[PDB]
Amino acid sequence: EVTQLSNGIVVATEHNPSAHTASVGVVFGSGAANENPYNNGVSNLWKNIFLSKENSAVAAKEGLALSSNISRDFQSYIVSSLPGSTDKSLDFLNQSFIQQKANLLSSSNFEATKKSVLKQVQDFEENDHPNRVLEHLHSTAFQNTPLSLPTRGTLESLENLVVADLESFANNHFLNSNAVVVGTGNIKHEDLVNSIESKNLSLQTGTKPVLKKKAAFLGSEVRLRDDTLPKAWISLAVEGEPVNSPNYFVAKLAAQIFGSYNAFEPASRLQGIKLLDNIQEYQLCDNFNHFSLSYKDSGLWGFSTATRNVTMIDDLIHFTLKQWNRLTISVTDTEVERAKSLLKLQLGQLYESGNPVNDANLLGAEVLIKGSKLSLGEAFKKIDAITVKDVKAWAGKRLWDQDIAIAGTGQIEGLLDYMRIRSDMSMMRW
Amino acid sequence: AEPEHDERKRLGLKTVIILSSLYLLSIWVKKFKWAGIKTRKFVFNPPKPRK
Repeated sequence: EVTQLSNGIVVATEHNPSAHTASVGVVFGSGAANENPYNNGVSNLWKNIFLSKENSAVAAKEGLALSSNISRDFQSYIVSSLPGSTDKSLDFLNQSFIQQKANLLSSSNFEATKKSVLKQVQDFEENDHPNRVLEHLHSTAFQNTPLSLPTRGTLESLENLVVADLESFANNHFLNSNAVVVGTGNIKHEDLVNSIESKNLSLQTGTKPVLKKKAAFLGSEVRLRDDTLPKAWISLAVEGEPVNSPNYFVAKLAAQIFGSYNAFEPASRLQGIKLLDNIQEYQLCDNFNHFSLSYKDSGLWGFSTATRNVTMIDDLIHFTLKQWNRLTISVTDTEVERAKSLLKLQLGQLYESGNPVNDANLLGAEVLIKGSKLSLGEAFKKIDAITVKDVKAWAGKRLWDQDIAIAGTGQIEGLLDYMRIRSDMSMMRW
Repeated sequence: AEPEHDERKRLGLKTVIILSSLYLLSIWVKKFKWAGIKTRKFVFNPPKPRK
């Protein structure tokens, strides 16, 4: 059961007696979308300061494990431990992250962390193609709007930061009205609330800055061509649904219909996905996957693919977009029936895995928007209630003759112009 | 010498008006479809000579 109390800070807890671990954490409603192009990467630097050697050493001496996660809409700082020592994690979180920040922002520590983060971002930008392609897709989809800033930070901006930027961001965003205290695993809600009440655990006053511009989607493309690479990596997307939309689960199911494909695994060549019937003959791709990502203001629905067949890219894109076209007009009931159970198993593993850190992140990110956490059972009935008419109604609105965003790198010379791709979003025979 | 004189000059008015607005409509459609290449912007950053 999920129990949430608004006394003090918003305290959420999900109790699981079977687990042998307990996680206690703080989730902030600010993310990479709350920063600007001149201090971009301040959140990643804060994360790596919390994860620095001295802080991690003092934590691990007591027997605790530290996790930090940076995203568009939230920042997560989690302390995981054994069930008997769940009170010690609160003490470490109070003493280190909240009460005092002078020790963590010393000159030498800041310089070392800055040099390590610069090295990491430099390695990412050159030797991680499928993920940086998705980052550029975000950066070109939401350009000149908060949601397009990369979460790690750019190489040029990360140099200009000083400790003053970090402390300014901490003053502006680490607030009581922006925070949720989350408890996961083998702990009780009453015990957690009592433990918080015994201490003060006050973060700050409130009134975080309000953004003047809301995120917007622009049809656009960016091409980063490099002929010294062996493949071509391509990510393509349209505007999707945000969190708290009525069509959220319909979006995830429509994504699940096409699924993912790996050419080298024997089993995934026999899937009921009809798209493979066009792909398999000439080995058009090595792998693809479909995504329905949702944020607070907007979302992305699309796919990502990698291939060595540098002379047949347009055929791959054409067949994929013709499979997308089929959703509006001629989706069949068996497709939806398979999609329901595939999605239920897909959602089942996500929310019911052994690791409590994923549960903590999900619960903290959920209560910061909805105000409450949807149960597993009520999720299934909405999934089971989906019909063919709903899928057709959603697809006729979100992907029929709509603008797209594209991002590719590698031997993308075979990738045709924008308009030729944009015309594939309709059939013209219907 | 020209018993088709009057009909030729009135079929011409129909053909010129139709073709002159087709000619103008084609310029808008040409520019609409060429709009993504007319304002396309290139940047150049020299790669490192390490490789």
